[PDB]
Amino acid sequence: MLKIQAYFNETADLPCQFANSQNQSLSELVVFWQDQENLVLNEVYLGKEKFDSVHSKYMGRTSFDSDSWTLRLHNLQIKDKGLYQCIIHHKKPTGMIRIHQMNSELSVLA
Amino acid sequence: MLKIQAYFNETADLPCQFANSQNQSLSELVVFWQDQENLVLNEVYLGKEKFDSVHSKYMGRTSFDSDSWTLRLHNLQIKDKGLYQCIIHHKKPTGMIRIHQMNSELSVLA
Repeated sequence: MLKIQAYFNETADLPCQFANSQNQSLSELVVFWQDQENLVLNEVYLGKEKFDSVHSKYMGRTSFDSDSWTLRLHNLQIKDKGLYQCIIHHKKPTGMIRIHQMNSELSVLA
Repeated sequence: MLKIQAYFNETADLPCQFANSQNQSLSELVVFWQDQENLVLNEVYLGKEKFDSVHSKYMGRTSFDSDSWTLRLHNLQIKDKGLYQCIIHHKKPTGMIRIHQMNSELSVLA
């Protein structure tokens, strides 16, 4: 578990650290970022940013870099502290299978 | 390694994260904060801030929180990005013994 210390009103950059050794198209992956309550901050559904699974309280607050595989959460509040998870799935004909995950613990200092 | 993400012209909190399970006093300890070149930002020697070993580069720029045993590095510059170490020693009749270390990576963003 990676630990990140960030600051109130500023930003957190959370990473997935994914090597794509499996080596496939982002159009073949479902990537999302989940909080400790399993609510979704951000989803990249087969290469397309999606807001269908995103909790309304996270709307507008995040940005996913498809280069670094990193999520930026902006305008941090004390409440934003806790465990975050990056989960990466391969899309199959009938479902999807988890192929990677990375957890970060965030502190938000005053 | 704690990842600290803080901003230009702001202040970074460089923590020791030391439980102090033996309820020891600063007055029997020597605490150093050093950078990746092993240069010293500040020293608390048996409870007293001491600048004998502090590099010119850090003079005037630090403050110690004797409540949480954290050093704050003020008015951050991009140059300030890097590795930092809190190192706690217990003073012996001759010399001192290392009893705790906490390493942190500072990023400075804009």
